[PDB]
Amino acid sequence: ISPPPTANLDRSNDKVYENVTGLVKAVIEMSSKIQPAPPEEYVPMVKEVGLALRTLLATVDETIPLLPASTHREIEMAQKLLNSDLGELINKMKLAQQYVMTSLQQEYKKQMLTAAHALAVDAKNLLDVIDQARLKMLG
Amino acid sequence: NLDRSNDKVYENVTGLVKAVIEMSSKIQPAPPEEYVPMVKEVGLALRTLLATVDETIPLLPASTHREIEMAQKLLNSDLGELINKMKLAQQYVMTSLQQEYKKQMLTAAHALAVDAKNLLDVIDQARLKMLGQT
Amino acid sequence: ISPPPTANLDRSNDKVYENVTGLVKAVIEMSSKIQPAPPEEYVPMVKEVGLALRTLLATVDETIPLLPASTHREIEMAQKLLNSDLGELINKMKLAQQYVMTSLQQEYKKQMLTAAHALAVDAKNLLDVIDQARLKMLG
Amino acid sequence: TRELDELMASLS
Amino acid sequence: TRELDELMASLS
Amino acid sequence: TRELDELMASLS
Repeated sequence: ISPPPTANLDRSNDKVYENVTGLVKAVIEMSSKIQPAPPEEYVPMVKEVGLALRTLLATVDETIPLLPASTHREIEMAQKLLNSDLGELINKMKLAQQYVMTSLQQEYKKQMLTAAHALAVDAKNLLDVIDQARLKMLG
Repeated sequence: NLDRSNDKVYENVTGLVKAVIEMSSKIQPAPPEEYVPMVKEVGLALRTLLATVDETIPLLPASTHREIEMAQKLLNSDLGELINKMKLAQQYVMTSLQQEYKKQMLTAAHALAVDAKNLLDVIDQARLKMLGQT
Repeated sequence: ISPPPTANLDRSNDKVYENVTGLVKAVIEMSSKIQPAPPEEYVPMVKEVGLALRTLLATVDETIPLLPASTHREIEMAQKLLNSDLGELINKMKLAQQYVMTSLQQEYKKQMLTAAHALAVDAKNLLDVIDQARLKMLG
Repeated sequence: TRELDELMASLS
Repeated sequence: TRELDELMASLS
Repeated sequence: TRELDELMASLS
């Protein structure tokens, strides 16, 4: 567990913060509507999660430059970690699709939830790293 | 506060200021054969700086973009005024007007440096707004 | 959560019980080993759990014929679940291989462990379904 | 992001 | 087992 | 900028 985002950084100009929020909300949305949802519904719910993550990654890309070169590696790693978390969510989603009409629809739906939850938690860990980085840069 | 370890903008501004400085401490005893190359360096340093700033703009708040673009314009202007005086200086080499022309040269070059420093200041403030300072 | 396998069935000749035990065990061999070892050593440690599951699946295939018709569905479903659990495990391996001597290498290993524990909890669930299946056929 | 878009193209 | 061998072949 | 200020100072 990590502490709430540091309070020593202004967040009105933080697009990383904003996109992490946007991503965690897309995850919260999907996991609140998923139990009774059919493939027509939850496939777009995951699409939205992906869009959210893509935006996030793009933004991180355009941030690394303003950050100490010594931090670019941990951030580049955090980014690859998220791409795979999305990868696992899509895997499980496809399985859920495949097994609609069967007992496994609900099992794989639980797995999508787990995947999505990992992605949200990791998006927040990315934020904590990038924040650690901004503070080194601000000295 | 800011870490300059890999601040190319800060590195180029420093280089432009050092160019304006070597030109200035060397101008009075110098012939046009020695000071034209000197202004040519100032120009290469300025071109290098503006290139860097051009690539940095995209990473800064659009709300800051125009103040930066103005500072950028101002600099090209100063090189303009500096190049001008340099030519006058060349024209009047060996004349009673040679000194007043190098003096205006120093004034143009100095202004260039002051204006590069202010650009560094504008750009630093835009990085602080991004990095999220309190 | 299920209660201990039912006592009301003789395990002397239960190859499913043996094969599940085998799979659970091959998983534990990777679960308690792997942390140390590099890719020249877990790539097979997986190939193992993969071979032990091939066997279990093979035996369940020879056992289904015999049970009530009605119950073949939950059991086929329980088997498909195990397949995808192995798929998870392999995806986490292929990744930890692509990220050797990194901060990520240790991550995709914790995920390998995760994915393998899943395979084990499910193998025990497979067994549970089939026991309900045999009990049905007996009463 | 090209591999990420192989994914983003998978949901159509 | 054909889908399981797709898997067993992945490990080479 | 303290070193760049040694410079800015050289021109007065």
